[PDB]
Amino acid sequence: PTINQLVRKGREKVRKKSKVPALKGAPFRRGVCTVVRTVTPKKPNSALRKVAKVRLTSGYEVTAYIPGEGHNLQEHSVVLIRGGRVKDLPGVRYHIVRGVYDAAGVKDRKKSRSKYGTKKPKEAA
Amino acid sequence: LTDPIADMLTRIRNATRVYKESTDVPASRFKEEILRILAREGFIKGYERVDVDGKPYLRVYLKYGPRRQGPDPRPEQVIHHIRRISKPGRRVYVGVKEIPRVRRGLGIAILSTSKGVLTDREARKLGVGGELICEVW
RNA sequence: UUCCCGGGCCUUGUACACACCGCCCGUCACGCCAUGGGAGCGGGCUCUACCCGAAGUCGCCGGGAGCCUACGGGCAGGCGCCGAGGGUAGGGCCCGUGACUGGGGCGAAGUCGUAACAAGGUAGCUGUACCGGAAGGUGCGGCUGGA
RNA sequence: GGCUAAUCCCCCAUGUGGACCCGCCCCUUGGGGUGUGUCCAAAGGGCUUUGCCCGCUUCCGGAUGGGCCCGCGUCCCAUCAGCUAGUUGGUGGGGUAAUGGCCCACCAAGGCGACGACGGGUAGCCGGUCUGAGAGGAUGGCCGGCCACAGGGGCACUGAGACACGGGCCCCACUCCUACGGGAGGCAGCAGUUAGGAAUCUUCCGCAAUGGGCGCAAGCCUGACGGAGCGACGCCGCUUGGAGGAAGAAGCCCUUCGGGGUGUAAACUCCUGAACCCGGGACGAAACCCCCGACGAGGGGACUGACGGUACCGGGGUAAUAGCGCCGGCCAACUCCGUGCCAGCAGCCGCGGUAAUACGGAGGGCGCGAGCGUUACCCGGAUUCACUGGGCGUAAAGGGCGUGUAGGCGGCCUGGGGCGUCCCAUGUGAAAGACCACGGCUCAACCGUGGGGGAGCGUGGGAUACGCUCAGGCUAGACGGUGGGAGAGGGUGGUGGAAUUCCCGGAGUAGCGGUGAAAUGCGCAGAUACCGGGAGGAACGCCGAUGGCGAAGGCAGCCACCUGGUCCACCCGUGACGCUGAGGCGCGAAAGCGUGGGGAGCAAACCGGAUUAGAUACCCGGGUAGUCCACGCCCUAAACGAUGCGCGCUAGGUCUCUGGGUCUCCUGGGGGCCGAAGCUAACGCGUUAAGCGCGCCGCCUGGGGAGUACGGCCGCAAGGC
Ligand SMILES: [Mg+2]
Ligand SMILES: [Mg+2]
Ligand SMILES: [Mg+2]
Ligand SMILES: [Mg+2]
Ligand SMILES: [Mg+2]
Ligand SMILES: [Mg+2]
Ligand SMILES: [Mg+2]
Ligand SMILES: [Mg+2]
Ligand SMILES: [Mg+2]
Ligand SMILES: [Mg+2]
Ligand SMILES: [Mg+2]
Ligand SMILES: [Mg+2]
Ligand SMILES: [Mg+2]
Ligand SMILES: [Mg+2]
Ligand SMILES: [Mg+2]
Ligand SMILES: [Mg+2]
Ligand SMILES: [Mg+2]
Ligand SMILES: [Mg+2]
Ligand SMILES: [Mg+2]
Ligand SMILES: [Mg+2]
Ligand SMILES: [Mg+2]
Ligand SMILES: [Mg+2]
Ligand SMILES: [Mg+2]
Ligand SMILES: [Mg+2]
Ligand SMILES: [Mg+2]
Ligand SMILES: [Mg+2]
Ligand SMILES: [Mg+2]
Ligand SMILES: [Mg+2]
Ligand SMILES: [Mg+2]
Ligand SMILES: [Mg+2]
Ligand SMILES: [Mg+2]
Ligand SMILES: [Mg+2]
Ligand SMILES: [Mg+2]
Ligand SMILES: [Mg+2]
Ligand SMILES: [Mg+2]
Ligand SMILES: [Mg+2]
Ligand SMILES: [Mg+2]
Ligand SMILES: [Mg+2]
Ligand SMILES: [Mg+2]
Ligand SMILES: [Mg+2]
Ligand SMILES: [Mg+2]
Ligand SMILES: [Mg+2]
Ligand SMILES: [Mg+2]
Ligand SMILES: [Mg+2]
Ligand SMILES: [Mg+2]
Ligand SMILES: [Mg+2]
Ligand SMILES: [Mg+2]
Ligand SMILES: [Mg+2]
Ligand SMILES: [Mg+2]
Ligand SMILES: [Mg+2]
Ligand SMILES: [Mg+2]
Ligand SMILES: [Mg+2]
Ligand SMILES: [Mg+2]
Ligand SMILES: [Mg+2]
Ligand SMILES: [Mg+2]
Repeated sequence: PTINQLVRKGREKVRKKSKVPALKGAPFRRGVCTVVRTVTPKKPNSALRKVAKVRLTSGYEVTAYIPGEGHNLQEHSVVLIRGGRVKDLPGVRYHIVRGVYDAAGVKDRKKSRSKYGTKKPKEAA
Repeated sequence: LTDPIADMLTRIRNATRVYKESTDVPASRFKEEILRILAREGFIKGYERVDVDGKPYLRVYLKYGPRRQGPDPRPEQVIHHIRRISKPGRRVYVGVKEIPRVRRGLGIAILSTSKGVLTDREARKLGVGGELICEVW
């Protein structure tokens, strides 16, 4: 443009969109589940990913992913919502924290167990 | 014409890109001071007042480098680059603390002060500054 | 050497490159997601007009009715305007929701057809109008993103 | 109802002085002085007393704090374009410490707004903080300054100051006490409870220091403050040992089983010595107090700690917590086993469907370390909002074209102002934060001291090169004058022929049209083909093209009228009159719409007949709107050179259109090709730039959803922006 067009109009700032509508910037949202089921991903993959549709305290009712191998989640489980999407699962934009409320950690996991929420074992060590 | 100084410097640029002996810019007092600075620093071979069809022009005699060897035998420019800063649509005015370094002192920023039309070092030594017309290197 | 099959060289075109046994378009069928319209339903914000209108400043009265420490004055009290707010009536804006309905996107490999990409077998595209399950077809005019 | 005292109230007196009206003088918007008239003061208390101290009243001046006003700056939505009833200005009053339309009467009709009014949404603001090379972007938590609130809302009183957290009155909502009729309350103070939420603490100690209030002082009050307690919440510092130690124990992992790794790692030997035990034990604290001295200056003496027996010092003295992320590329770290598009991993690319360095474990390695990862938000990378620092022929993007308002920009010479601009001085720019230097806590974090400037704004002085203004002059820009030129430029009226169809007349036969081939269809009711005449409508062959005109759409027989644009020569006149252009306005192919007219040929829709598996198509025969005209709409496009306009510069060769000339040739405008330098990612552009520069406008910020929805405007509608 010209200099006069920058005086009359100026530049337009970015004004991005938050990918996580978790009510005004909360890193974690407590929620009670409604429906716990398994879904199917997009074509490039094929599995049975474990999910849960969670009615949480912001009035929203979203679906979240259940990480790890095995879970103890049911129709009336109180979970915590973490954030971050799953790419192969449309509609899933959230994760369930394990080791909190009613979502226990992955049993017998030892390498990466802070994430997935498992205590330190002690095999006489 | 809108800015006659940008016309003069662009005509000098197009003369340098085709290796012409001399060209004709229209005559002005401020243009004559700019050509005085370009002759004092050694970017041109000087100017003279001429009259083309009874109308005053200026013979800017160009300066170039030695005729190089190897492929593309065009000599290196004296005026590698020339560009007006204080545009008639966007005026630039600087103080004495705001005069730029120009290619680590190798170039020049011709700028207009209250004490006449000066260079970057002459505006720092006298300590005046003003409208920063163009840069030449 | 026109024809059908395979082949070699040059050139042209391509939206093909698992390389035409390529690619690709649209309707219809099922599921899910977000969304428009929608007889209306519920809520929030705000504007205008009027009625009622507490406390309280201010302005009169302070008299057939009171009290006073200095009275042709004061206090109490009474009347009036404004008055928070409540009510009534009509507007404006926004949000959720609504039988049904339009189209959008993603899915499992579904049904029907061949639109476009090579002169894609009617050159293609576009504006407009009409018509047809559907891509689309045709009429007028325009472009080379073809000869 | 009745006494009663004051630093409580009232009255009288004097008046330094002050207030008020009038007049005058200086100044000059309510400042100061002066003369008459009037009004306005007071309070006592304590000693070591007829001497001080604390107080009182009036006024002037100083200091501090505050009220009010003004210049400039301060988020998003233009899908919010018109707003304004005390609204804008004046006059006279009320009120205030005080201007003010702050409020009330009367008069006038003004005031604001594209330089973004009004409206809608959001937000306390700043010094600062985070990021960033900078420019910028984001933010306002702790600390400091200003504002505004004290459950919502309204209101006044006391008072120098409040429209007042812990003061008052009223209404609504809530809690509690009620003998039911009427009363108390306001944690957004310090702790603490409940609800919400991912999440935020102690119902601690002390007035010892600083500070605040009262008091002559002693002294009293202070959840301000000084501290302690809790939470790895952040930062900084320290510890879980150090030195030796086998050609290298065991376990475990890999193995081309010979071996390699964990690995000086361990066990083991010496040594220092966290935590613990004992003893001592503060800095922060010196005044206010008292004495001498005139309770002045100056000298001397005495009391007072919460933190806290804490930091710290001395001696003794124990081998004493390690965990977390990762190991396919970005990106540092590789093997084995289990699994086999399952389980699963994931920030992108993407891995896993039998030999996976990507899934799970183990060994080992890498990165940090009392931390490590994850999530949420901000900046960066992002030069993907480009001032620095981007683009628009084909990727995103030149408005369909012109006229033109505001605005932006603007030729040459010489003077005046000195507004922008520059220089100097001065004031401000608080403190704290940041930078540098030196120190206090044993370092650091933290803190203190000193220095140094930023930016902006007020004031004074100086300069005129450039931008601005005023004035004088100049002609290269622009326009005009004279004399000519070419052209399908536009509108109106008229007119010529070729050809098609139809009607009439002659003559004439068994077929004509049509296709790839056929068929529908037309034809002995006398067709096609032939001639003659008549009617009607539309488009103008040859000239005629790589041509011309126009701003674009577009414009083609000829003649006449009306009319615009444009080019050349003469260099005659005005003399900077110029360029662009947000809106507005006008033009705007074709299709379509309304009213009327016309309709020969063509030809959407429609009907047949073929092809085809099917044909709503391609092919053929018919055929209605439309195509034609007048007027009024519609405003779209591959409206394309997918290239906005104006100006200046930068090799040429060649074809052609149109003027002039001193006609081998030169010069001006215009239409094409090839190509210097140069540009582009390439194709390509190349003085008819997509090159080099300036001025201005329009437009773009991944694809789809989508030129869709809602809103607004226009249209009869289709629909358009
Ligand atoms: Mg051969
Ligand atoms: Mg094929
Ligand atoms: Mg729907
Ligand atoms: Mg709806
Ligand atoms: Mg509705
Ligand atoms: Mg109802
Ligand atoms: Mg098929
Ligand atoms: Mg096809
Ligand atoms: Mg075709
Ligand atoms: Mg086709
Ligand atoms: Mg058709
Ligand atoms: Mg056509
Ligand atoms: Mg006196
Ligand atoms: Mg008196
Ligand atoms: Mg707020
Ligand atoms: Mg940057
Ligand atoms: Mg409260
Ligand atoms: Mg108070
Ligand atoms: Mg309180
Ligand atoms: Mg809770
Ligand atoms: Mg104290
Ligand atoms: Mg004190
Ligand atoms: Mg050791
Ligand atoms: Mg060894
Ligand atoms: Mg071993
Ligand atoms: Mg002490
Ligand atoms: Mg590596
Ligand atoms: Mg990985
Ligand atoms: Mg692994
Ligand atoms: Mg540390
Ligand atoms: Mg940036
Ligand atoms: Mg970013
Ligand atoms: Mg720029
Ligand atoms: Mg770009
Ligand atoms: Mg494009
Ligand atoms: Mg154009
Ligand atoms: Mg114009
Ligand atoms: Mg100028
Ligand atoms: Mg000035
Ligand atoms: Mg400062
Ligand atoms: Mg002049
Ligand atoms: Mg002349
Ligand atoms: Mg039109
Ligand atoms: Mg038409
Ligand atoms: Mg019509
Ligand atoms: Mg009629
Ligand atoms: Mg026909
Ligand atoms: Mg077929
Ligand atoms: Mg059949
Ligand atoms: Mg036909
Ligand atoms: Mg074209
Ligand atoms: Mg030419
Ligand atoms: Mg070319
Ligand atoms: Mg998009
Ligand atoms: Mg459209």
